[PDB]
Amino acid sequence: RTSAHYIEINAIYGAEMMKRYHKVWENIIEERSKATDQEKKTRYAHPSYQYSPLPVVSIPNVLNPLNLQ
Amino acid sequence: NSALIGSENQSDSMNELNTNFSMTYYILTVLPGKFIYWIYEILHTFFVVC
Amino acid sequence: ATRWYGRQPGHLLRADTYWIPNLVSQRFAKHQPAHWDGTQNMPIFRLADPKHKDSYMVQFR
Amino acid sequence: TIFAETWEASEYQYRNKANLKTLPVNHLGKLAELKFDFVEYKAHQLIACHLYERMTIHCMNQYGLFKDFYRPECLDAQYYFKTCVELNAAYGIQKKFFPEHFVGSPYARPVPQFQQLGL
Amino acid sequence: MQNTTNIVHVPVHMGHTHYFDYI
Amino acid sequence: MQNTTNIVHVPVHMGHTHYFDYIDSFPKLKEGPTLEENHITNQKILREQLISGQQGLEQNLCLRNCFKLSQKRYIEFCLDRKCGGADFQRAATILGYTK
Amino acid sequence: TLRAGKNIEGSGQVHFGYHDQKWGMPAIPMFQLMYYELPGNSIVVNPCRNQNYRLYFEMRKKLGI
Amino acid sequence: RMRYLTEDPAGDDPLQKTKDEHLVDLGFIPKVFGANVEVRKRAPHDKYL
Amino acid sequence: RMRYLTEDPAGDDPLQKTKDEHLVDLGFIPKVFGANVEVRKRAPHDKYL
Amino acid sequence: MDNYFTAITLLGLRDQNLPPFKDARLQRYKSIKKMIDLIETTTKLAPPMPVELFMLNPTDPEWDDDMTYPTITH
Amino acid sequence: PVKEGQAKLWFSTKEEADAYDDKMISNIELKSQDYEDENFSPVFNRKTQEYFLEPSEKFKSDFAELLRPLRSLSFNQVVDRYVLIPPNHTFYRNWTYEKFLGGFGLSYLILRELPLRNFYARVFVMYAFAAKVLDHLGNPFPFSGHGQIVAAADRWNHWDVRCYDNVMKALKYIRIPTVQNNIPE
Amino acid sequence: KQNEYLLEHEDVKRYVWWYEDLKETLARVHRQANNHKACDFKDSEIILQDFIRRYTNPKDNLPIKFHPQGQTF
Amino acid sequence: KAPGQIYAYDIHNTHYPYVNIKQDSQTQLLASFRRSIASINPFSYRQVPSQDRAAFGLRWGNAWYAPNPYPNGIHFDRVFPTHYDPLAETNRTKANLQLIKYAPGNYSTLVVTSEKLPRPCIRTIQNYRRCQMVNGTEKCNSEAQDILAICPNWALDHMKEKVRFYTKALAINNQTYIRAMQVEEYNQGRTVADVAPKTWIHGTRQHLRPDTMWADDRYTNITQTEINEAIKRVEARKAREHEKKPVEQANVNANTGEQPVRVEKSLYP
Amino acid sequence: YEDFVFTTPYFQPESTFKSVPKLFSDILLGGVEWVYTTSESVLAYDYKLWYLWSGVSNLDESFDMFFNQYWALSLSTSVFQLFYAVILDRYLSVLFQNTPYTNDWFRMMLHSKETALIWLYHPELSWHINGLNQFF
Amino acid sequence: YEDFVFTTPYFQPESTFKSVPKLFSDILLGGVEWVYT
Ligand SMILES: CCCCCCCCCCCCCCCCCC(=O)OC[C@H](COP(=O)([O-])OCC(O)COP(=O)([O-])OC[C@@H](COC(=O)CCCCCCCCCCCCCCCCC)OC(=O)CCCCCCCCCCCCCCCCC)OC(=O)CCCCCCCCCCCCCCCCC
Ligand SMILES: CCCCCCCCCCCCCCCCCC(=O)OC[C@H](COP(=O)([O-])OCC(O)COP(=O)([O-])OC[C@@H](COC(=O)CCCCCCCCCCCCCCCCC)OC(=O)CCCCCCCCCCCCCCCCC)OC(=O)CCCCCCCCCCCCCCCCC
Ligand SMILES: CCCCCCCCCCCCCCCCCC(=O)OC[C@H](COP(=O)([O-])OCC(O)COP(=O)([O-])OC[C@@H](COC(=O)CCCCCCCCCCCCCCCCC)OC(=O)CCCCCCCCCCCCCCCCC)OC(=O)CCCCCCCCCCCCCCCCC
Ligand SMILES: CCCCCCCC/C=C/CCCCCCCC(=O)OC[C@H](COP(=O)(O)OCCN)OC(=O)CCCCCCC/C=C/CCCCCCCC
Repeated sequence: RTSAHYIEINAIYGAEMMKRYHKVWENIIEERSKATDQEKKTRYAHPSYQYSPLPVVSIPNVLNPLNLQ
Repeated sequence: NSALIGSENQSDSMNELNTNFSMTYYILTVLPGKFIYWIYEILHTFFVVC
Repeated sequence: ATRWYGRQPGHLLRADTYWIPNLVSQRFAKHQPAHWDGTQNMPIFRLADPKHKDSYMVQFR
Repeated sequence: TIFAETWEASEYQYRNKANLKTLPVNHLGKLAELKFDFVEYKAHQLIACHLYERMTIHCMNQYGLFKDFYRPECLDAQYYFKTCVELNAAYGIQKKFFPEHFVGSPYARPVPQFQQLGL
Repeated sequence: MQNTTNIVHVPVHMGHTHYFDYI
Repeated sequence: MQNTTNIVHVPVHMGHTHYFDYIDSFPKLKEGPTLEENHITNQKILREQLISGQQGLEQNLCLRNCFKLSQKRYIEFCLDRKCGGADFQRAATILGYTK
Repeated sequence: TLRAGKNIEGSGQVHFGYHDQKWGMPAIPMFQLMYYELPGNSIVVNPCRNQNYRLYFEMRKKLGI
Repeated sequence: RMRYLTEDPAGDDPLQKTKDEHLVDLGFIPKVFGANVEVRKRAPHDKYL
Repeated sequence: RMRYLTEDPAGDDPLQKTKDEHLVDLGFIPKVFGANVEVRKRAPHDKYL
Repeated sequence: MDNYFTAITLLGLRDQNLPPFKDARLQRYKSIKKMIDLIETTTKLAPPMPVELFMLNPTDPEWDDDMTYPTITH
Repeated sequence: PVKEGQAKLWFSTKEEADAYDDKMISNIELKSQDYEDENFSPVFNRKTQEYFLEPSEKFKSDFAELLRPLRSLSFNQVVDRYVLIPPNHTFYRNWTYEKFLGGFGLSYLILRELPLRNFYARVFVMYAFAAKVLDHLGNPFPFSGHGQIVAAADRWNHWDVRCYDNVMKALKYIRIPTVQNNIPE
Repeated sequence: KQNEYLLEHEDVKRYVWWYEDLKETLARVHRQANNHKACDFKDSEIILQDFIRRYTNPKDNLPIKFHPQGQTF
Repeated sequence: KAPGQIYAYDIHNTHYPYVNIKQDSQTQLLASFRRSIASINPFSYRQVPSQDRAAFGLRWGNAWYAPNPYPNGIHFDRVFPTHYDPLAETNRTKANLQLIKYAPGNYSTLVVTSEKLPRPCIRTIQNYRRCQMVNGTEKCNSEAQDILAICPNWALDHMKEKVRFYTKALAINNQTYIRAMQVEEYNQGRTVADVAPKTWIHGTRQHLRPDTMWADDRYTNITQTEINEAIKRVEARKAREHEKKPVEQANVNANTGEQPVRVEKSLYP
Repeated sequence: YEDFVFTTPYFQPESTFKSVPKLFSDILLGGVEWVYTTSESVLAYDYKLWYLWSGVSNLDESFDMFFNQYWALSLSTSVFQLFYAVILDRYLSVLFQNTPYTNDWFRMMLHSKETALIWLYHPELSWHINGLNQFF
Repeated sequence: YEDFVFTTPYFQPESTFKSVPKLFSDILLGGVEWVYT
């Protein structure tokens, strides 16, 4: 048998940490939206990648597709 | 297996979820209907073969 | 190897009075000379296989 | 991913395991159980799992999702659509990373090279 | 695995007849 | 293959008694201290740990929890953020993970 | 056994092949004195499970309950 | 011809065959071959059926 | 400890595992190893039995 | 038939209808074969994130108690 | 002539575009409903507008109705409301099944006292009442089978046996037997 | 409270930025023609190849490298 | 201390939605009457579960409802071959003892699962990894031998096979990479600078016309006269293309006693 | 040899004097099976409940809210129409992995009925799950 | 890779374009046994 302490505590721990991740996720989306296309493509990119611009298209920045808060 | 006494055929739908889409009150509506058609089959056969 | 050799079908006689279609039909069949082609496996009868088109009415149990 | 309307049924059967499920073609008979009027083209009925998806949309347009969609013809369409895309996703991954499990694959029972026969 | 399981390399056609199963 | 077949890696001895089949003994089986003697031995360890082994424990518990993380980069992040900027190799020596 | 992944040909426990059989207790006093059937209600959870409640008593004192 | 080309799955028990781990310890390191994916099984002449 | 060190023969089905002939045709030539004839199985501490 | 929704979307079944004849209809199926290989490759480039974020490590010695669920036999 | 619209073609040159229109026009077969026409078809008249399957307004309004209680709440309120339900394992959850199935026995107590004069008339009533029960019980003989009740799927299903691994394997997994016909090692 | 700090690691930010890049990349992907050929997504192949080239090294023996916390299915 | 309610309770606002799938007049009328009195009805049963009370599933008349199982052609005969076709009937007929037995799992899907290695075998793996990242690989011989000794042999077989699987999956993912990153003949010399500034909506029906004649009103003003002239033009273009035609190849499946190649089937019989 | 070629790798004579210690191993013809039958109290008539995960009923927690909302969302024309299809395919690859670390029985995050609504807010966690499952 | 070593042989990218023609093989659930009565 697997510990019933783990099953119930992990079920609570995962949800409590999801609420704190949701707040961190909102700050990351906000900070990235204010970033240039150069920065949001070269940061965290592979060292061997050479950036080359793409034509500017209109792509909305929607937090949640369904109208949820 | 629903008509057997102490069945051991556990793999023949004994341990499966078996619902239907027929009329409910089965032994009152559906099962007598199958027996009514059975009586017609044999009464029609007796009339023909004789 | 044993299972493979066992699937090579054996020869089953065509003459049959147990099936009522053959009991009637074979009274009008004409026995033609089966000329030997140099082999030992000429299937001039039906084959002892449950899936053969002339042996499906036979119960292989 | 299947890139056609039809697939060989034997190519999705296991060779070294018991065959307890098949990957059947769309059940076109369920399309005739819809009581209302709808337009369906025969060019969309053979591709996998899509007929059940279109049946669900037709049922959710005629009825809603509350107390009217809950009829045997509409719930079986939604259940078949959900089950179909789940089985095909599993068979698709198994076809991609376990191709040797299926009948017709050259690796299910590999034929040896002539250099291994010692002649 | 089903005891009556065979792998065939050439195409065959089965009969669509009641009570019978054959090529 | 017989269905009730087992491959055992330790010697067993089977009883030669009619109508019964079982393992009656294990060769060279040594009996240790009783449950009470182990209890008295464990209490002496737990008593010393309660009296003299509770000072500076919070720091060691934080180091032990950091080393249960999956990746090394997360362990270092745990030591720097939670354990007051401890070093990886220095904390591993305290916990006894160093050869 | 079937659900666990072992297909079963035939049925029963009277093994035709090279296996041991167990026929069942002869209903005579000789075997009924030596043998008795396995009582399922005697297979229990180990009582060491109750020692986990020590964690609860210590937590209640730490929280001032 | 169909029954000649009718095989059963899984072949024989691989555990009853010579192990590659045993050959290494005996002094012969076996070479690994690829599957022959180009050969097509065919039936022999009728005299051999 | 005896039941911990009680194993069944033949292990699992070898035909359900990754083939060597398949790895070669995928671009990976497997290396053949020898049997580890030096390890002795032992039961863990009592807390894990 | 994996990547069902992706293939259905690439074929245009979300806005239009397939050609009624098998020739062009079957060519349209084989046209997305390159794109499925691309989209599947993209989904396998995700960077890792701490596994101990929404899930406690089940191998932790704290969970060796193997505690059961206490119930009330009503 | 060809009418232009919002939906444009996909050709670089005009010769390729005009060639595509000529190929499509040469395949058009007019089917008119009026007599005295060179293309007249009373039956088998083709439509000239293609149908498109789209989610209707009732479709999208009902899917938005399922998420009504989520829009007035924030994510932290959603989790604290529907996810982080406080543990309380003291309730008698199975009372729902006990009252329903136990009502068959209580109904029989009242039904066995019917003032029906004829004995064989009550034979018919009890046969109809047994039909109602046997839809759930299934096998009328004892020690033969089990009843069948479809219950709702909630987070508290099997809540007190989630710790046991063998219960999960027996309920969830149907393993596939291999050629080496054995239970997994 | 013991593990709240793990949400501050930069790998969480790197994960979200990758997901947003995939969203913008797939939003730019489009059908170009209706010739029922592979060239109907001619420009989209370049967009996706740029995304793959952005997180891998194409001129490696194994551009997709295995790590236990990777993606297989 | 109020019991917790699931999200479905806020959709229906009640615990007694008398949902019956049987669409007959007697059933739905009784369900509506029972739905209204459910607050004061002693013979009332819940169909919405809660923290304090379990619930029932969907009702089918007096019995219970479950969808038709997904079509599965697998079956097992008893007396004679029935040639069961799951697509020949709407509702699956019940299995009679002398006729048929269906495949297991009326309601089941295909998943991948894994056994959990023994706890002592896991502890030795964690000790080796920790000793490895702290001291290095060359000073973990003692911990490496504890794995081979304590972990049962079936676990060592699983550990050995996982490496071979992920090695197989690694090559399969890279072969897809090589096909995906391959430069086609129509994209030679094209870069991100040559991409058109368009999004997914620019390839839909509103912007890109489908390849059908009645997708919009483009050809609605075409008369028979213009059709005849268009036929003359498409036949004029064929005065230059009909000069090429592939040669008839050899039939690789000419021998019937030979395993035929799974060649692409013809579009039409 | 005698006009016959038997291709073999190079033989290593050092394999002759290989130290192979014999280890104890006993086979017990007649031992223990996997399961055994118990005898306890049995009731004459019983009822078996079935918590069917039909997925077509919005009355219980088996209703896949994420799959239906994002499928209905992908039906309408949008700039993210192809992105929603990729998300749904990644969600179907997550349900395909019913491991001890990804399953409803042990109440794991984004696999149990409790946390089904979280998919509506964070569909990007499917890659984290697929990677976490591969790690363990 | 990311603080992890996964030892694999040298991968051959040419194995991707290996011409493997599909061959016919049909499975018959319900066929012939070894012996009959
Ligand atoms: C100031 C006023 C104060 C009072 C105010 C209120 C007044 C009363 C208003 C009542 C409000 C409505 C009541 C709702 C409560 C229902 C509770 C309940 O238990 O329902 C369960 C019951 C079963 O439904 P269910 O279990 O929920 O299943 C759901 C679906 O049905 C499932 O769908 P399915 O298709 O799967 O099911 C198949 C279908 C099967 O198909 C059918 O529907 C069967 C229909 C065939 C019969 C139709 C003819 C019946 C009438 C024949 C007599 C006619 C006489 C006149 C002839 C005139 C000719 C022109 O259903 C069945 O299986 C039925 C089997 C169960 C019953 C069978 C046996 C019944 C006993 C018969 C003997 C009775 C002896 C009498 C003894 C008296 C004391 C008990 O529901 C009903 O049957 C509704 C019946 C409604 C009344 C019918 C009229 C009866 C008239 C009798 C005439 C003789 C007496 C005259 C007295 C006059 C007094 C003035
Ligand atoms: C048991 C004995 C006692 C009982 C006897 C009962 C007899 C009844 C059993 C039926 C006999 C079998 C014959 C059925 C012929 C099919 C007819 C049909 O479906 O209509 C389609 C037929 C053709 O449709 P359409 O609009 O021309 O198609 C234009 C599309 O562009 C077309 O292009 P598309 O690209 O769209 O392709 C569509 C596709 C569609 O494909 C299909 O749907 C399959 C159609 C099945 C037919 C294919 C096999 C044809 C075999 C040819 C040999 C038949 C010989 C007749 C056999 C008689 C046996 C003695 O192809 C077709 O359209 C098939 C062509 C159909 C032509 C039918 C051949 C003409 C019959 C020649 C004799 C005329 C006798 C009429 C006398 C009436 C006196 C009142 O429609 C008509 O013929 C309209 C009727 C004629 C207009 C004049 C107004 C007459 C009004 C009479 C009202 C009274 C009606 C009778 C009342 C009787 C009680 C008083
Ligand atoms: C002051 C003078 C009077 C002035 C007032 C006059 C007006 C009175 C009426 C208004 C006041 C009523 C008070 C209660 C409010 C309920 C309102 C309501 O609409 O209920 C409808 C009620 C429930 O509707 P339902 O949802 O359709 O449930 C029935 C389904 O069959 C259920 O089927 P299922 O499959 O869904 O579920 C299976 C079911 C099991 O159900 C069954 O198996 C029975 C099925 C029936 C037989 C099957 C054959 C079907 C026959 C079809 C033909 C029948 C047509 C009859 C139509 C009649 C229309 C009214 O098991 C359960 O669900 C749980 C049962 C156990 C729960 C606890 C029940 C406690 C009840 C009360 C206990 C205390 C009362 C004292 C004890 C009795 C006196 C000694 O329908 C009934 O009429 C039930 C009749 C049962 C027999 C009642 C006999 C006693 C009557 C008491 C009268 C007062 C005491 C005696 C005083 C003596 C001096 C005067
Ligand atoms: C005159 C009084 C006679 C009483 C009987 C004498 C025997 C006394 C011995 C009783 C010992 C008590 C031991 C504990 C028993 C536990 C009872 C129990 O488990 O009930 C649980 C549970 C409580 O529900 P929850 O809120 O979910 O759980 C909260 C838990 N804190 O109770 C129930 O399910 C309700 C059912 C109670 C029993 C059935 C009641 C009906 C009996 C029928 C007779 C009534 C006739 C009149 C009814 C009026 C109808 C119109």
